[PDB]
Amino acid sequence: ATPWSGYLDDVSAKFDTGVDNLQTQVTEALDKLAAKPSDPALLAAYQSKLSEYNLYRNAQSNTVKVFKDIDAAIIQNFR
Amino acid sequence: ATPWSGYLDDVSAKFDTGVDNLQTQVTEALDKLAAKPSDPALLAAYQSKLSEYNLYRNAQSNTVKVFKDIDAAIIQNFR
Amino acid sequence: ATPWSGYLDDVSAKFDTGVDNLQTQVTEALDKLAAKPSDPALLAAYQSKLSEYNLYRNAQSNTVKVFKDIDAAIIQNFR
Amino acid sequence: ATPWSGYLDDVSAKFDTGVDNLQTQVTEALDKLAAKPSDPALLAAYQSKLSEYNLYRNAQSNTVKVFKDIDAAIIQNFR
Amino acid sequence: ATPWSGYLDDVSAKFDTGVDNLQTQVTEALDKLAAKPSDPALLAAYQSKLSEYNLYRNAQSNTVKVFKDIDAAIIQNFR
Amino acid sequence: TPWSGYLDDVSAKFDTGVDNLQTQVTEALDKLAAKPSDPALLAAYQSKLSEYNLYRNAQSNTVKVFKDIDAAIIQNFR
Amino acid sequence: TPWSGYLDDVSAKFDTGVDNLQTQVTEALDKLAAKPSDPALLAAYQSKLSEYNLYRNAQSNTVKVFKDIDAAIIQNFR
Amino acid sequence: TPWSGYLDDVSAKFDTGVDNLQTQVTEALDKLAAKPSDPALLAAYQSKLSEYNLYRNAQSNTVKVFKDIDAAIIQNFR
Amino acid sequence: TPWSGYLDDVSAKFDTGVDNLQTQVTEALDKLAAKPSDPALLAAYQSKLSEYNLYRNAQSNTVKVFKDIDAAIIQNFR
Amino acid sequence: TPWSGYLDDVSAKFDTGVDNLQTQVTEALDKLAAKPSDPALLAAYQSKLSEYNLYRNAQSNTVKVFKDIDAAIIQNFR
Amino acid sequence: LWIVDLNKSDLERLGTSWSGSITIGDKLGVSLNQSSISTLDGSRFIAAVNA
Amino acid sequence: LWIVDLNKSDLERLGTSWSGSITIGDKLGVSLNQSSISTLDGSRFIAAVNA
Repeated sequence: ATPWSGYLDDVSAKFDTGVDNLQTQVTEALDKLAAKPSDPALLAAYQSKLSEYNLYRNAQSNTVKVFKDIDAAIIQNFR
Repeated sequence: ATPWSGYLDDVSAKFDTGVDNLQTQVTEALDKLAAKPSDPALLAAYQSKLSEYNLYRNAQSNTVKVFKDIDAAIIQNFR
Repeated sequence: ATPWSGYLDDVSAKFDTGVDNLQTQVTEALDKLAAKPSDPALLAAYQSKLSEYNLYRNAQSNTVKVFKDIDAAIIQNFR
Repeated sequence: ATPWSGYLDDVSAKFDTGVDNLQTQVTEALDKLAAKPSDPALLAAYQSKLSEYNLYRNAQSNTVKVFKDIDAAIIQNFR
Repeated sequence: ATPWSGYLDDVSAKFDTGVDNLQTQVTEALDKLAAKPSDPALLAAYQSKLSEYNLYRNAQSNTVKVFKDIDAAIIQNFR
Repeated sequence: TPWSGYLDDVSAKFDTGVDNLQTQVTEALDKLAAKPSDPALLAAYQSKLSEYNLYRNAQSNTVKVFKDIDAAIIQNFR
Repeated sequence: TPWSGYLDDVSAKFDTGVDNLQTQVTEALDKLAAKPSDPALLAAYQSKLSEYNLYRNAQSNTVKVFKDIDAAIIQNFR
Repeated sequence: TPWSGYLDDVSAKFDTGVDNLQTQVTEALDKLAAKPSDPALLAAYQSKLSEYNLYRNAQSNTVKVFKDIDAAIIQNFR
Repeated sequence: TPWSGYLDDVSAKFDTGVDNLQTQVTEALDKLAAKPSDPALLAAYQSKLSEYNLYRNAQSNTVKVFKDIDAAIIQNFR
Repeated sequence: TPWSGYLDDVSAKFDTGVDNLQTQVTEALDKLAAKPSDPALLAAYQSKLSEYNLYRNAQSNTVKVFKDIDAAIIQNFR
Repeated sequence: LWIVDLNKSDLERLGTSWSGSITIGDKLGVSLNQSSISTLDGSRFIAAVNA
Repeated sequence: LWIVDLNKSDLERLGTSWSGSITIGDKLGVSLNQSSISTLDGSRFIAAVNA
């Protein structure tokens, strides 16, 4: 029933459970900023949140790929 | 059903539904002012409206670009 | 074929069609004033007309320039 | 006979049928913007559509190659 | 049918036939303006026209670059 | 021997469109220098010098805009 | 041609498939070289040169794929 | 050694397309520097300098794009 | 004797072009300050100052243009 | 002498090419810092520093192109 | 070997095309054979001629 | 080995072409053998001659 998770899944989950709340903070920020785009107090916050989101997603992906290639290289030597 | 819309579409449209009527108010004021160009009460209105419209369209396009880059960086790692 | 026109030249035309006859009035006043330069009835009239025409052209050119800058800022983000 | 279609064909076609009409939306929005290149509304629309289309074609072509590389790896062991 | 054309030629020609005659309109309005450089009607015309020609050529060249990028990304995956 | 591009062509269109101002402004200055207190020559030279000021201002900006539009295309070749 | 293998047939499909692009790009280059500052000539050459680039890439990758298929079959005669 | 590859040829076409610009650009500079405050010399120089700028930019980008077409073919020889 | 580049050459062309203006300005300011209220001295000084301004301004804008053409070429060695 | 490679020789050709710039650029700074508001000093420093910029960028880019030629040949010894 | 080619051709084009736009007061207007009304006073027509 | 080549050629172009435009009464534009809009709002004709 519950998902089988491998190892890469555990690695990704460390990031997902690392940024506890950012996933929703970003959306709320956007909603209010879009409601009143001309407020520099809203803008100054949204800029930070969006940048943190970008870095988070990027690091997560790059990490997963490295583990993939280590595993692939070990498996090749079985033959 | 409704014309297919993706994530970027649903982000862009958020701004449009945020600024409920600005798209009309700008043309309204523009016509009123063009009717009598030398009226300070009209000029002081249209300055504000046009400034708001500029900031809105600008911040919209920048945010859509950032969300394109975040995706392309992930897709590249599939291979 | 109809003479093709864009957005910016239609916003430009809005002012020309907003001021119904100012363009001709400005010449008529000059004509009669030049006919009798020392007549104070004519002088205050021509002062009014010319002061009107000057604001007309200024507001026109500035509005066009702002609507150009808003488009160039979006077209840059296509890359 | 009905046109033969394999597993890679299947995987590829899932994207085409997943994006209901994008494939034509991006043609219409082009014919419009081309008819009136200087309207910000048309620009702001086309930026979104063209982004979504670019991401769709990349995710498709990478996924097909990832599958081809598994099949080619298994067939090598029949020897 | 035409001497030859790829898909990019077509995307270009869509602009060249979308702005029906702007090329000649701009080419001649200059020949008016140069012969009497100090008429405000002639100036306001030429301003409005050259802004259109600018934006036209700009968005034209950007669209071609984006389609070239999308094609290169797929051809690269054949091998 | 001579070589001319699109930008210098665009300048030449102005140079040929002001048939003689280039000389008229030079002469009116000499006349005024001969007798500065004549209000006739004063009104003449005011007219000419303003026409020359506009002719030059518009010429340069036009050229500059057509440079920018080309640079923005050559940037996309790569 | 004196002799043409399957790979040659594949390459020739591309060559005969694009009518005249080979010369079109050549002519466009000389035109643009005559007036490097005309926007129309620039916008033309950008297109032709992009098209040419994609043509050569698609051409060269296919030949390789077909080479590897044959090499794999030939190997199993042993 | 009058040896000139395809890239050399592609570049030479521009050199021979702008016959005299190469020196006109220096003539104008020298006569401007002789009297910097003259509108006729300023207006001439602007129009020449800009043409020379766009000339060198188109020249170098074309060369690079051809190099990137060749290298992608030579890679497939293996 | 000391090493000089192309931008140095282009700079020095102006220094040698306006042969003495640096000295003429240094003199005219001294003889003016010696009697600030002679209108012939004021009228002399105004020209030298305006000439110096236009001189230095053209000098620097030229250098910046030639710098950026070269940085644009060097960017493509990769 | 210490061991020096082919890339070292290439690198050093630049340094020995610009005999004195390496120090001219420093003296210019030491002088300009004394009176930051002397236009004769500023006009000189702008030139020296632009030259230095172009020198270092050409140097690094050249070195990298030769590194990638050698690496590409060494790859095929296997 | 004798190779022979022979070719003849004739063509002709003639006549007129018409389109326009008419405006009655502000409230009313009509477009004839054209996608939109010319935002214009009175009437305008065009008669393209080919011969 | 003797190799011989000979060529003759004779050529002739001569005549005229035409196009133009009028405007009447701010009602009618007319254009002949132009794909243009007749943009001038005033009568123009353009001959072309070669010989």
